[PDB]
Amino acid sequence: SRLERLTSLSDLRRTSIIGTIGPKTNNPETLVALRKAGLNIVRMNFSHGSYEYHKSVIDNARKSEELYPGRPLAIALDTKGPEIRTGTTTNDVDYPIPPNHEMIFTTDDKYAKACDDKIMYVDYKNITKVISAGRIIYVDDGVLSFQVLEVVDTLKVKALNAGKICSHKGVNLPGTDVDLPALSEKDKEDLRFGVKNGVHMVFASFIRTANDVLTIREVLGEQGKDVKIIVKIENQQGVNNFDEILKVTDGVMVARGDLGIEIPAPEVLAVQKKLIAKSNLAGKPVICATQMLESMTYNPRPTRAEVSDVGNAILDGADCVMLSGETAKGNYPINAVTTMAETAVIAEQAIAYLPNYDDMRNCTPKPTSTTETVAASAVAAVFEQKAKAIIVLSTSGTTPRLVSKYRPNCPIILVTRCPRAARFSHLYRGVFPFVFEKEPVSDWTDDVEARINFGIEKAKEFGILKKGDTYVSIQGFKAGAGHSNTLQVSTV
Amino acid sequence: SRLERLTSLSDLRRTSIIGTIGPKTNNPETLVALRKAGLNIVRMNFSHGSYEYHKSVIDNARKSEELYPGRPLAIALDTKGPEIRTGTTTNDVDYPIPPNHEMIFTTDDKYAKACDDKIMYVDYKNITKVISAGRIIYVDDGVLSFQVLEVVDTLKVKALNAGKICSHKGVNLPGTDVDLPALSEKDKEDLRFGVKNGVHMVFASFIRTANDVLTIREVLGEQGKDVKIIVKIENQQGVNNFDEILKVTDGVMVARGDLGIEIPAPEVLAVQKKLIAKSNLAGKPVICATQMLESMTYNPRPTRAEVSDVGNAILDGADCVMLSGETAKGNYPINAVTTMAETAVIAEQAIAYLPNYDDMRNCTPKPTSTTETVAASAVAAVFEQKAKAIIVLSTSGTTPRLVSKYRPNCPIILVTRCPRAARFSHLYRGVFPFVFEKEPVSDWTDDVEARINFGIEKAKEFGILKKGDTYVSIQGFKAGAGHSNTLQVSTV
Amino acid sequence: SRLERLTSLSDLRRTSIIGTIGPKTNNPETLVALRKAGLNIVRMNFSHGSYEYHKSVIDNARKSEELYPGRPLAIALDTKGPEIRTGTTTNDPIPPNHEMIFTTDDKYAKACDDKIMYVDYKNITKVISAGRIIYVDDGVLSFQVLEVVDTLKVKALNAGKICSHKGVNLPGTDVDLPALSEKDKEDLRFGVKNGVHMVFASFIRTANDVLTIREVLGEQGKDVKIIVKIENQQGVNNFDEILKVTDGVMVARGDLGIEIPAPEVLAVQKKLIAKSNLAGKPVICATQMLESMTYNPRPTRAEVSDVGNAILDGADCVMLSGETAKGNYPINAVTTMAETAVIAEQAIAYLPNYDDMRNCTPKPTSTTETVAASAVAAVFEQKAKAIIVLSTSGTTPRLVSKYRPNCPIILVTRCPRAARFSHLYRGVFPFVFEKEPVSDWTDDVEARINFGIEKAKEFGILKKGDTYVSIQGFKAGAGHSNTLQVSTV
Amino acid sequence: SRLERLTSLSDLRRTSIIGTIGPKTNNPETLVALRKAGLNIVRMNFSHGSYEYHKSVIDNARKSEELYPGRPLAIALDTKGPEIRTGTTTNDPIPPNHEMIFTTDDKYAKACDDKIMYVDYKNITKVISAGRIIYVDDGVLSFQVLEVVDTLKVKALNAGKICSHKGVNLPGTDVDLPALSEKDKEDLRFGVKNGVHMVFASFIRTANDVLTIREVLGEQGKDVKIIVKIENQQGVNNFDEILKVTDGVMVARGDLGIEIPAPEVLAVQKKLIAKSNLAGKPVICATQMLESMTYNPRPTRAEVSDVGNAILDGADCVMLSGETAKGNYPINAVTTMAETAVIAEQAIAYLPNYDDMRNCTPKPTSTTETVAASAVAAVFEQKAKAIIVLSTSGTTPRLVSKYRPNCPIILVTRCPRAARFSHLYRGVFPFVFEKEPVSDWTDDVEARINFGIEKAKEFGILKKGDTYVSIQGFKAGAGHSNTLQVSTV
Ligand SMILES: O=P(O)(O)OC[C@H]1O[C@](O)(COP(=O)(O)O)[C@@H](O)[C@@H]1O
Ligand SMILES: O=P(O)(O)OC[C@H]1O[C@](O)(COP(=O)(O)O)[C@@H](O)[C@@H]1O
Ligand SMILES: O=P(O)(O)OC[C@H]1O[C@](O)(COP(=O)(O)O)[C@@H](O)[C@@H]1O
Ligand SMILES: O=P(O)(O)OC[C@H]1O[C@](O)(COP(=O)(O)O)[C@@H](O)[C@@H]1O
Ligand SMILES: [K+]
Ligand SMILES: [K+]
Ligand SMILES: [Mn+2]
Ligand SMILES: [Mn+2]
Ligand SMILES: [Mn+2]
Ligand SMILES: [Mn+2]
Repeated sequence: SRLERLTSLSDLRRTSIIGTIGPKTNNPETLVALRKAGLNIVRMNFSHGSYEYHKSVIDNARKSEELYPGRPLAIALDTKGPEIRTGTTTNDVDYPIPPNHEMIFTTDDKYAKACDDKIMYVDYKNITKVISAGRIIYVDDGVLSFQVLEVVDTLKVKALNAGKICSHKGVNLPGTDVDLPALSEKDKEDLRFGVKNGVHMVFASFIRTANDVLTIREVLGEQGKDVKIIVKIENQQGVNNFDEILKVTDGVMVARGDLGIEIPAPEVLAVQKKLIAKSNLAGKPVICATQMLESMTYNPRPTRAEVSDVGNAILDGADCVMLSGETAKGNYPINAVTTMAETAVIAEQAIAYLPNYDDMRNCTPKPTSTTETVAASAVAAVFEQKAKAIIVLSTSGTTPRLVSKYRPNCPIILVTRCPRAARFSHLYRGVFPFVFEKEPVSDWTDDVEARINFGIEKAKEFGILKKGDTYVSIQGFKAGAGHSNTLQVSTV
Repeated sequence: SRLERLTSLSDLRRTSIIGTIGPKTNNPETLVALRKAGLNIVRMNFSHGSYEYHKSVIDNARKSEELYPGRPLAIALDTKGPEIRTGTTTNDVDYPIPPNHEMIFTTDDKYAKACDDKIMYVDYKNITKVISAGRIIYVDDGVLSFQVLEVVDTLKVKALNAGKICSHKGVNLPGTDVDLPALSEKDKEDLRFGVKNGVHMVFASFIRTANDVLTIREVLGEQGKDVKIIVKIENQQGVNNFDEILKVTDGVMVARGDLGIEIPAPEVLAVQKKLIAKSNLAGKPVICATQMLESMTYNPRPTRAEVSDVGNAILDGADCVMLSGETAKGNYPINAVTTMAETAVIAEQAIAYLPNYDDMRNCTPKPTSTTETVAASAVAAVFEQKAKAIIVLSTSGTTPRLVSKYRPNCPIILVTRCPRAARFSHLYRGVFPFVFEKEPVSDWTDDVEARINFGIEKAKEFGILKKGDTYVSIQGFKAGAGHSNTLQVSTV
Repeated sequence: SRLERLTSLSDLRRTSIIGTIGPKTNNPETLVALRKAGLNIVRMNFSHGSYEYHKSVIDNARKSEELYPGRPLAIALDTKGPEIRTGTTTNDPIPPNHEMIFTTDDKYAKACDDKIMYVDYKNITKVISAGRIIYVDDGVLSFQVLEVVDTLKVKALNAGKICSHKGVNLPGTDVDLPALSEKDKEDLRFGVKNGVHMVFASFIRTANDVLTIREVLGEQGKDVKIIVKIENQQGVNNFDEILKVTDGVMVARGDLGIEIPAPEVLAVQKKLIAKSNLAGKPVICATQMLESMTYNPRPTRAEVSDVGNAILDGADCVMLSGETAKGNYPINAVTTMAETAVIAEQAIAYLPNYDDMRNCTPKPTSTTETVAASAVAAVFEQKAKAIIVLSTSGTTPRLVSKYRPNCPIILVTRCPRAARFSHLYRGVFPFVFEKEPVSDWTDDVEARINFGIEKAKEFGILKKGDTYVSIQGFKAGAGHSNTLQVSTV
Repeated sequence: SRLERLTSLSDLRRTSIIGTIGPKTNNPETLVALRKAGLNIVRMNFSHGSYEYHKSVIDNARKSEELYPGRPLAIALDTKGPEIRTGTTTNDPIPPNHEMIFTTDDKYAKACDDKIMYVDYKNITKVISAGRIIYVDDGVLSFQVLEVVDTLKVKALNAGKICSHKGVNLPGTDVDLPALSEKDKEDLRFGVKNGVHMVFASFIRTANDVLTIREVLGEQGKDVKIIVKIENQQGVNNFDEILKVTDGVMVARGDLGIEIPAPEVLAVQKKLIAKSNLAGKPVICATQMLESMTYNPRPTRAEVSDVGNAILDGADCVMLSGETAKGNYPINAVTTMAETAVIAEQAIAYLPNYDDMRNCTPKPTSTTETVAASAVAAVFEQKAKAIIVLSTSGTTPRLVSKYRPNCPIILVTRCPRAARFSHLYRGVFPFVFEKEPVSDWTDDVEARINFGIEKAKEFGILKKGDTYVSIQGFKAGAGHSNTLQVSTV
């Protein structure tokens, strides 16, 4: 009874909070305070900044752990996909305000650093081929709308709305199949660099076809592997073929920011709810991002609509809710994060777990897979015994994942030896990674146990588990290729 | 969608078939053929017959196993509770046919062997105190209706319907709180006798209050214990206080035969569906009995209504469907049994398992108990992986019970060392007992395993498990007082 | 849900009780007492008896109404379809497992015994082949065609004596017999002549069968509804295309359990009965629903269970066969049925069931069905003690019965046949209006609607200040139900 | 279910868009363009502006209809409840964490600065005590009452300059202020004088509050609906008894997020909005639904999300505050809203939601509610492209809106106020009928019903040969909806 529940409306937040680190936050002290607020994954927007502009963050991040461990600080690498950008005005951020006048658009660098009013540049050197008369072109957050009057290349366009034409802004051209590659020559260097410094995840930008992901996979190369690929659905194609994409990727990212530019902004409300849902089904994790608290970028107080977005994104099924420029330059970073976390606590506090689990477990099996079967079965026991926690050890993150899907109204303490897994594990809601240093003991029967009890302790530390409580353990033991198949309902 | 399923309508029968053995069936050869048809539990109506009249069956039964093991033949003891009975006519089964005339009813033995027309006897020596004018009294299958005109004791009554007044028939007096004990002086001797020869279960007759069961419990004494108590709801009181009764008993028995006499026959249709359901909830097993195939008592062909009753009783949730005089004297015993089993296969073939499990698991937990939590969780996995069988070892029958409650669309192979448990285990639908003789090996970790694999073999023997199938194992391992808490999703 | 309700378990019975009238019941006085118990439709098994053997019942029935109206006594005509039957013995013989000849040349028709026996199916020699089994008399004697010699050779399988003129059920054989025989038609023309409300067509297999029974009923037919009796396997195989044309089906258990393994009839029933509720067509469950009562005033536990369950499955009608067509306890049987029927429909899940029914629909629904559903909807909301619906074709009160309301469906009508066969629908309570139409299709229908209210008030169905829903039409020209009226009594 | 639908994701927007009119929008031309975008109800924030500052809007609004009718432009009156406000600085001051005095004796009212500051609440010295926090201006500056000295001592907690005449929100303090002030009433009497359709009562706490706003609206009031604005904690605590009397509530996020922790407003909303759908009373979600659009033609992802979600929660109305009362992009904001609204209600679960709604009912339902539900029921069945309903009190079209149909609810009416505030209900499309009554309550209602059909046909709402349901009454004397009519176009 959605109505009954809704009519009738503490625990530890279970949804990650990705944070884009900018100059103003690029320092252990701050980087720590951010993590103290609730920062988990760290976004690395490679759209701006040099290899040192980032290699500086990767270290400061690692520092924050040193200064104070807390929770396995993750480090993501947001590739600067195939994006277009305008050139530079004649002399610094000018104020040329087009009201509805037409003008030329070149791509021969000749005016790259002098474009103004009677002219303007664009990154896409081949735009003259992809774009044709009639095409609209949004510029800067999709503000200025242009209308290609005629390709003359040097193509002719015409403003539609006012607004001044500034320097180096995004050039979104919806309705045009750009012949650009999701991975550029430079893009790869960033990946090889990321895997070099060991970035846990990579938020691939502007994906369209599965092949795209595939490439990001073979480009990540041998070193990649452990690094998960997060496809960022930014255009229409990443929505059209988002199904075949969803298959290969490791998780998708609701790229609202540029999404709302490609497809009509109001559609992003439906496209989100869908993608986020299409992901929970597949089991792959999903991150909702952009302007989740834009106002907090210049204010310690978020607007009603803002917090609503946060929570709703979560209530939709979002696994991760990230902060962009809100912390990458905002005058209120720690405050933003905090507001998020606080909102996140309530969001997942007004969710329908029992039924939702049914729905999730109903669009399955066919039949399910062994590890998924016990994952579901594991969550099942929770609702029955009313388990205060479900301990699960894993090395590939797989198990704790499938466990997160059938989302339990309790925490999913994942004990592990691997340091990367426990890091990107944050990519899953409800998961609480904990690294085990104690090298294996003697048996895959005493070790796993000592590991299981370990989880119990850490849980007890987090208050997650009271004195004489109840809990479920998830471990495997299949002839040779053991891979989760056991369930253990125990008491604390 | 009950409609969808119903619109759209092999496996091993999963519902026991209790059989009352009579002279015509009191012989290994026959007793075997009966078991070959599908006979499981063996009813011992102690209403008629001497200690040798029964001690003869207990052995012949044991013989059938010798001649041919098959399936652990169970032996139940149906106590002849506090029932009333008419005396004997003047000279043998006379034909005195009362049309609506009145007559005297005595209790001083003086006419006990000469009662006829102008007189008739009744067992209840104290009936003169419990019954008062206005009370109706049914005689023989509730055929002859009398109407106590006035207590003269020697109480005056009057026929209401025709029918001849035969010798030694049942005297059902609905609407009268008889001061009789559910356990008589002789009744106990039968119990001590049963436990002496080791009767697995006891179908207590004419229960009314919980206390009744309690007594049958302390009377069973030390030797009892392992023997389960099956309360037979025969009057109104066993329905009124059937809730407090349901608490203590080990299972109830829908005593239709005399039920339909106490409460209006048409109500038995609702009282059944309710009790049977109130039992599935409690987890206690339930048996539906009497006239389930009365016609087969004199015919090799059952009436449409008959098979319907069988199946429906099962579809209601019945755990056991027994045969009374149908095999205790019927001219077609093996045929009756067969018809039952065949009907039983279809009945459980048109059941809604997935949803029913939800309903069952929804009127729970609060929270559930550890062994119940894994039982439910166990059944859960089944529906997911589509397990062809669920192996569960237990010594008290408890676990396989709770597993049977959340009823899986697959067999519940129970491996055990105990010989009694595996016998009365038949009292639960879906259960397939299998005794293990191999004394324990070395560890509660290698033994249980060797036991688990044992189950797999027997299952493979029964065809229950194909080559590369899937299955779930249920075992315990709780600090000291281990008692089921582990689940194992494996492949065959 | 189901568990809660089941865990937790007066109104007027809403399920008809068809009754096969036999010599012992062929008399107004009795025929009345039967109706007094709860008899509604009257079965006319044309398998046995001459045109006077029945024309006598049709009148006695009509008499019972005269002696005492009560409830519009219906009269059904059970055709004696393409059934096979054995000949007559030498002079009025227990086979143990011996073989014997089976002829079809009349030569031994009145002398068949042991070393020989007759069968109606003259063409059986063509349809049956070696290996085929043949049940005789209630499916007791099982034979095994050793070889077609015709004059085909068979062999007993079970004991039992071989009596005269019994049924010859040959399961697993596609008989080339017609669902309607030359004589069969005469019975139909006769029935429509005396005006039989419904006809229980016997041994149907294909839709075509029904079609024939339709064009044979002819012009006079029309108003008479066709009830297909599913007795073999084909009436189950093609029961879907059949269900389309027929007006309702009849779970022919008796011979069904002979054609298909008896235990399957438990599933075949539940299915057909359900496949019918969906289609909206009425369904009747029959045979041995109280066989024991045929020789006893007390029914067995299994018996009453069948009655109620049949109802709880979704059955619209539960008939009594030889239980009243010769049984030593007719009125008693009926009574036991009705009483059982009251409880059965007393433990039903109406709100949810309506949802299920209304969920396997629409697509979208039809106007009259749309308001029928909508009508039942209002009931559950206002908790209406009754839903008044006037109709002349029975259609509306039908679609209303489908979405089955936990309340009575008082149908007011002018037509006398409709109000009779209307009993074929559960929950329906027909009431004939004699008052010729007044002046307007707006004052008349009203005077009609209020009429329903009165009769309801008479039956106690409607208390003083109660609530009720009215169903009437008013569509441009071709008006045909589309209006709903939530009112107070 | 939810997963399948969500996995799988034109019609006329069905959710109103209230708009607060400010100087920049106070002109027919603009006021029209706003209505052209999708503006319906018009908010009149009486917090700022003189009786002419508003009497000017009431006319310009009325003008927009003249210039171009379109859709019955509604006019709401947002009372400026018991709000507190700071005084004026010395001559038109950034506290970092320093303490300071707070007076209430007017002496410093026009000179308060740094070492002092004023507050409206003259009795604040009694309600507030040491330890209490006090937010100022959009809840930016947080103070901490060090000690009541009155003239109470406080201390800044955050930076920010201390400007003149800003709001003084003191969460956690039961203010003894009246929901209706001496001046407040004058505004009401004024509103009812110029005929304001609805009144958004501000800062309600107890039912009594509403009651007062009811007897203050007086005789002239009546037709004017009272919309309680839940702004503090008490309007949430006793929001249940309030919900009983009021005509609808307003999720007062803006000040709500100040009283209760901002993150809680996400749960408080979903609850209230839901607690309202149940009661049947309409609900409006407001404040910052597109704050960014106040200075931009492009809304942020979070913004549109809020709009739609607010709708998807069950919101009946989504208003725009300063977004159009001063924003540099008014028409654009409205547009973005409407567009978002179209998709929101396009991804809703109607069939099931109706079930849920109709399941937390009846008990039993009321006659007009019973047919309202029943009416919506038929829609889902026949797949009606529209449901015509005539009413004069708005009641019926309301109860019809509750059980929310996936189709438009064309309400035909004679009353001009009803058809105006009727916008307060989602799915409703008011249409005034000028044609004075004909001769019968049977030909008139009809001519009225067909009228609805035409207007519907005009809006494209109804295709050629479509299907539709009509809702009308006819109960003995006190007729008040009880009839349903499933018809074809
Ligand atoms: O990491 P995954 O893919 O979820 O697999 C979990 C694995 O970890 C275990 O629980 C323990 O394995 P190890 O002892 O090798 O760490 C296995 O039983 C199971 O195969
Ligand atoms: O018989 P129950 O009551 O169901 O208990 C089952 C018990 O059997 C086991 O599965 C195996 O125990 P044993 O090795 O002693 O036979 C235990 O783990 C569990 O406690
Ligand atoms: O269900 P049916 O048999 O079509 O009857 C419904 C008809 O009866 C009425 O309610 C009344 O019409 P009549 O006066 O002709 O009986 C019509 O409005 C409607 O078309
Ligand atoms: O919902 P409301 O405002 O009570 O209006 C419904 C009323 O309008 C009607 O449909 C038509 O009556 P009027 O001509 O007076 O408007 C009545 O039958 C019904 O009582
Ligand atoms: K017949
Ligand atoms: K205000
Ligand atoms: Mn982007
Ligand atoms: Mn008994
Ligand atoms: Mn037949
Ligand atoms: Mn406010």
